[PDB]
Amino acid sequence: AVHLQGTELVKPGASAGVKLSCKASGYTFTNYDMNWVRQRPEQGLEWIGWIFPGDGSTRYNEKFKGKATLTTDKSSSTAYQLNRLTSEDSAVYFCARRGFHGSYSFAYWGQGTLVTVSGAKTTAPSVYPLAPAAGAAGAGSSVTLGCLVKGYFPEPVTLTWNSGSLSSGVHTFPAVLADLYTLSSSVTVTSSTWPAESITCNVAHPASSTKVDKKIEPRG
Amino acid sequence: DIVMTQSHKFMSTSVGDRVSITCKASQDVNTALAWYQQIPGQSPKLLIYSASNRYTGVPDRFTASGSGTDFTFTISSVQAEDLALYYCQQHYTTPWTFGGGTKLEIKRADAAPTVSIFPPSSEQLTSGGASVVCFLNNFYPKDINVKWAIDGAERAGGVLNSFTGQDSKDSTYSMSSTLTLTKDEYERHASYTCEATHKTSTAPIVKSFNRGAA
Repeated sequence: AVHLQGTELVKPGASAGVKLSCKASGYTFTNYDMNWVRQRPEQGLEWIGWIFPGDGSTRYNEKFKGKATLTTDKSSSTAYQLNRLTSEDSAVYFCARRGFHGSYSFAYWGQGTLVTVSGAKTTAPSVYPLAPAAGAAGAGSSVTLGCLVKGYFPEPVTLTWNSGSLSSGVHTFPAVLADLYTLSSSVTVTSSTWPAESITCNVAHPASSTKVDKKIEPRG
Repeated sequence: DIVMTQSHKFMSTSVGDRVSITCKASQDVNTALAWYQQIPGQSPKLLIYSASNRYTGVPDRFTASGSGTDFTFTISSVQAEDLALYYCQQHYTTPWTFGGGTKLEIKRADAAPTVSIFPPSSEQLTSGGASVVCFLNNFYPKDINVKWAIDGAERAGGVLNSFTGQDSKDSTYSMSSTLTLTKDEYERHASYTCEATHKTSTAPIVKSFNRGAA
């Protein structure tokens, strides 16, 4: 039962560094070298470097020169990832180990640790109702309403329609950065049912303890 | 640095069918190559070690071949849970490098996007903000081009796009495109258009509105 337990996600400021953790278990920690891999949405997976707990120290990837100076510690079988500068280092970092003795392929991986670099502070989201121009209800047999959530930090926010009773025809999209995470959701129902049968989006933001239930109404 | 190239970011397949992902190492990495699979929000899973060896527990449907500069991952008969990302990785000489990955997706009937455009809400305008939102939902193939036009001229500054992966139920894709201006600039223009170019129609799908005009 080989297992690698990584650390919870952290939100460092665009300036300092953060030491990540990886608790190996189920095998003699010193018998295998630990590896670290980075994964960003646009650049894919990139190997960072390895470490020998038996002590052969390290060997880093050219690209992660001094921005990543690994370290470890026996008597606890945990490996650490320093992360120096940090600013464009926002991504998920993995802890990896190989399986057999003669293949550098990574058979064992940690669950990964998300790292977000931002100077923003906890901020409640503004929620904006999206209704078809001039109220009405479209021009077909179906009408689409929406909810725009922006200016919040940090992730995440939960969004439902009519307290969850409206789940079909819903499209809720991944939030995108921009100082204050912004996301949106659309709901599509039968034209004759709105505004006859009310529709409200419920947005909740754990970090700020805030909730907003914005009803969607015809507008001019 | 050796460069692993996976020429296909996405590959259309079907359940019960055969599919082959290809990988091309910039150099002869001999047989030092591995294949990984990854599902959203999870870590990579080793599927193949040393070019063509199944790791333990990896089902017979998964196969890999090649040795030299060209390698190929194959799935005899695709199953629902195989519609994920597969990564190539050479471990011949450091630094270890991974391919860009290939996402397998379910092929289905072409479907035109339903496009909806929304003017800024009064509540946002009071805060000095003006976001125009455009939804493009339930379309297939994923290939789509969204353009914004303000008073006719195309606008690229201030556009933020978001999309969902292929739906696990209806195999379509959806997308949101938001044009965010300040109320100051928003009120200095009159015509706002969201234009979707998709293979399902010769003419791009267009949705618009005029400030203050119903």
